[PDB]
Amino acid sequence: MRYDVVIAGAGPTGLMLACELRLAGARTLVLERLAEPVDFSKALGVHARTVELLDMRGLGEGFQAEAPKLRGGNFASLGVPLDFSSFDTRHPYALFVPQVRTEELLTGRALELGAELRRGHAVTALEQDADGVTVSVTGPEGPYEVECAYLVGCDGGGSTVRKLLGIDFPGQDPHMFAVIADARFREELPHGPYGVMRHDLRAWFAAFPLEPDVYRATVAFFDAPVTEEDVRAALTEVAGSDFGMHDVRWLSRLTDTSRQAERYRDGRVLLAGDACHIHLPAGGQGLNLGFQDAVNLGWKLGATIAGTAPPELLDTYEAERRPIAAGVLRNTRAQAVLIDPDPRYEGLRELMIELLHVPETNRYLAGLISALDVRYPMAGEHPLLGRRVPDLPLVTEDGTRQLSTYFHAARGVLLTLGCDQPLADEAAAWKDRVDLVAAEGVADPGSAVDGLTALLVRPDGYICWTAAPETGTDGLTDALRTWFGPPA
Amino acid sequence: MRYDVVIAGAGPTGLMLACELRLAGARTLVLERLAEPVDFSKALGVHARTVELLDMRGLGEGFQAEAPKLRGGNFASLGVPLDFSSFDTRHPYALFVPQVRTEELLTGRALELGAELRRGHAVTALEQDADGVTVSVTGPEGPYEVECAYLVGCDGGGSTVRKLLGIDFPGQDPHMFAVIADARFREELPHGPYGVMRHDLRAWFAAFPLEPDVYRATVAFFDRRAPVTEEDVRAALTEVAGSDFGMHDVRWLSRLTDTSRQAERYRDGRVLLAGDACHIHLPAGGQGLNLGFQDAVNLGWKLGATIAGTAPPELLDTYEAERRPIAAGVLRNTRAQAVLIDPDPRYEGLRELMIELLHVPETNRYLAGLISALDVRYPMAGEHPLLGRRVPDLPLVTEDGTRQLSTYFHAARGVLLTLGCDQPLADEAAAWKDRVDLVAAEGVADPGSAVDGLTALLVRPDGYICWTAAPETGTDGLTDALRTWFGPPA
Ligand SMILES: Cc1cc2nc3c(=O)[nH]c(=O)nc-3n(C[C@H](O)[C@H](O)[C@H](O)COP(=O)(O)OP(=O)(O)OC[C@H]3O[C@@H](n4cnc5c(N)ncnc54)[C@H](O)[C@@H]3O)c2cc1C
Ligand SMILES: Cc1cc2nc3c(=O)[nH]c(=O)nc-3n(C[C@H](O)[C@H](O)[C@H](O)COP(=O)(O)OP(=O)(O)OC[C@H]3O[C@@H](n4cnc5c(N)ncnc54)[C@H](O)[C@@H]3O)c2cc1C
Repeated sequence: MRYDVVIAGAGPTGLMLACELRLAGARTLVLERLAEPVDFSKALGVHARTVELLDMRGLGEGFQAEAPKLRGGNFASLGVPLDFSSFDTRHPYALFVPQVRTEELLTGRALELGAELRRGHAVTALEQDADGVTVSVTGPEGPYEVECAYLVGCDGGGSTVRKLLGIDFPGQDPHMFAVIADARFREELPHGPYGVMRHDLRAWFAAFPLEPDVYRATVAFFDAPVTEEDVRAALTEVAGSDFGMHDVRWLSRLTDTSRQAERYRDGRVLLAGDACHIHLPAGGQGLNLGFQDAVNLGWKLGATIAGTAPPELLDTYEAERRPIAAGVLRNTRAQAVLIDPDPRYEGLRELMIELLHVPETNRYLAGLISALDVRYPMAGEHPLLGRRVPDLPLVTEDGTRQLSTYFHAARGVLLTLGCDQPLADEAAAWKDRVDLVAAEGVADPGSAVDGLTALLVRPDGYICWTAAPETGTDGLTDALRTWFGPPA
Repeated sequence: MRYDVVIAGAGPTGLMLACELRLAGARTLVLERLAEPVDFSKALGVHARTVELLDMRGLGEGFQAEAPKLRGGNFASLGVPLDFSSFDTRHPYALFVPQVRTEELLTGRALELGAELRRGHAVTALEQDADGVTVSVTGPEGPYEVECAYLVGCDGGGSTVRKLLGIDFPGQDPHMFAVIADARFREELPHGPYGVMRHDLRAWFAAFPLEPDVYRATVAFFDRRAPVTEEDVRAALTEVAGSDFGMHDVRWLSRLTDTSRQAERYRDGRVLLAGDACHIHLPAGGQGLNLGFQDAVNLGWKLGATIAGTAPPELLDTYEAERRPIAAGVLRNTRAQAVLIDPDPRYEGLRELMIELLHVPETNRYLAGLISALDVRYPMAGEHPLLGRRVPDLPLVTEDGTRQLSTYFHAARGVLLTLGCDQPLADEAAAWKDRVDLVAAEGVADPGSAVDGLTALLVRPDGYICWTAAPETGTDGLTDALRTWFGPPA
């Protein structure tokens, strides 16, 4: 058995990667250790940038059905929300979607697209050479080996693949330990949403609702499986009461360990999601970071296997993604100190609350957390470069159409604004990789795109080239060659 | 011997207070423990707001002669300067002026103004009643007692007066212990500007040039009442860096901590506190001297008017109400810096996120306004946006050409600035002519001005605005503002 790509792990990163690779025509195999999907949710939502990418893929409507919209974001529980309304987006909020549902949506899509999913199959070894990768698998039908051009480790924080490769995972050892419980409580919870601060103990309890009458309770202590008795002991020792907790849906530990893989690639093997970055779950960023790693990698790897990509393209995945993960680790490492109730961090907490009240400071952190502000280094001076395209209302014949409906196939899009057509002929040699979207104009005059006549957008929604009337066609062919490969 | 005010301590807070009180006609006595002024400098400069206040008093030119202008400010040594150019000021910078020079300038002025300075005289006890204060003094000719209406403790962080009064000094215990030495080093200093990092030891050595070939050397240890000896600084240096680096020509030695405390109150009857006497914090961003100097400018005119018996009785109370939150803000930002300078790799994300935030213009401006004190806003029950803010040094167009607004504040009287041919304001303020000067201008020589939509402003002797009129508003509230800050009509 020979496949183009083998993916180890069917978490949200692996599943999105499988979808992206199928859009790019790669024969994909997804191997999942667990026999059945997990029954608890780690992540409780998706941020504004993930919603935009699901919209671009025509998956958005499926997630939004689970309606709850969080218009403000959390930054180290300081009481000053991260306002997402300040953004040029159709989704100025985070969506409350439990991971179990996110994974069910992505599984449906990956299967619909033709990705092969093998649940109960684990990767134990790997062998690499110039030609390909041979992966050692153990499944319910016994051990076997599968050949591929590329293997991707989407196997979580304890990633087997990362360790198999010998990739170092540098970072920081934890300074905090917490126990989590998704449970019901007979007694009434104290207000704090709920919780008890304990500066003396250097600990805190905090709870918030999941669904009516069910809470996620956390007990954090600063400087083996967790059992109900652990959570009850911890709850009693900090809040002073058991609270009559019953029917625990999930129990687990949590730490502020902060590590990133030294590299995201080692020959024909790549890492994505928790496999290349672990951090304190603060501000709800991991699933989104992993999902976005997949969207960046998927089209680049698919084009590499198709043999249409420039050889330096797959390398841009680590170059673009490492700083983004670095930024999540940086802000979470900052939050980890900020949540430590040690009175030593009071000036720091108070100065942060003040800075959070400064609009541009609030917007800078909101753009980080929501990922609406991700900027990749890109050739040129125009501000829009390396940035996402907004979901523009476009005017055409047969009415107005949203720019995101042109990205379902995960091809690049050359968006023209006006009667000028020497652009269509110059890009015709890339017609097989890029679609020309010829609009009369933008249905809204406000638009970040207004001074422009043309944009070249990558399959991930990131702009790589712009034309204004003065500029005219220059760098187009260069941008096409850089991101999509040689002409016809 | 009877004086209106007795000041304990001739540090920069005490000296500015003496100047201010003399402008307000108070017979002032300044008692200094040291026989001769100190030949070293703790502070190395003055921030933009202090320069504006020296300008208002006609002292500005004396400080600026010692030219070095620092257009950027430090924030926990993060490499991202606090840009002061973003401010509507004539001094968008900090001045490099060593404390010895600042004190020499203020002493010259206080003496010129007739304040009595007694060097080698220390306050040991105090007795207070409804009528006044009796202060116990020990000087070179022996002990004595002096009577006054008010005593002010400007006696530093270890303030004798604060302790005499029983005022609690709440705050936080140190987490950092460091030694400072202004010295010359025979050996070459390693790159840090200069210094050695020691994560294992959870300490660091740092140094920066004071003048060519002279450095301020700091050895900090994270997580010592006795005065530092030269050997102590050599030991600290040697523990961290392996060597003392040929240390000689020791100008100064000192201990330093991140102890962060503020006096529960700034007043206890007829006794007041100002400067280090009511607030200690980690010296980070160079804020203490400026905070103390600004406490003096706020207190001086209010106390002088109280002794003159022209002030409303609730005026002296506005000193603590206005100053406490300002000092609270310095302690807050310095408590934040104290963590940021701790070498534990645990604070890396925090340091890195702060550098990023410092690159956000409005975040940079918010901290720059804090540190420079250009953004100090006092609560005014009133609702116009300039209320409680400083007046910019406006170029004024008048008869006899253009004149700067700061040249009208030399006497430390209030100023009623009018911008227009409308004179129903001069008659309405005539009963306060003895406390407030009418500055009648044709307009502002600059279109930019924060004052552009206004026709009139009432400014306190400290340069803080307390009343405004726009063409629509007209005269409403002048008499109330005059009564609130200057007292009843004459
Ligand atoms: C308490 C908590 C709350 C969080 N809240 C949020 C939030 O609100 N928002 C957010 O964005 N993120 C949040 N996160 C982070 C988020 O849950 C993760 O970042 C996300 O699950 C990572 O997805 P993944 O696919 O990379 O890895 P995983 O989800 O860990 O899945 C990897 C998969 O690989 C499989 N596997 C492992 N070893 C092998 C092997 N040898 N062979 C084959 N398969 C293997 C595993 O069975 C697993 O299914 C939270 C995390 C925690 C702990
Ligand atoms: C290392 C270091 C660097 C600094 N850098 C800066 C900087 O660049 N910028 C800045 O703005 N600030 C800086 N500061 C802070 C600044 O030096 C102080 O805040 C400032 O000196 C306070 O002035 P003061 O008049 O309140 O108190 P002090 O300067 O301490 O003087 C109080 C005076 O009272 C006298 N006295 C004490 N007891 C008695 C008594 N019983 N009777 C009579 N007199 C008495 C003392 O002799 C002394 O002269 C720094 C401080 C340090 C330690």
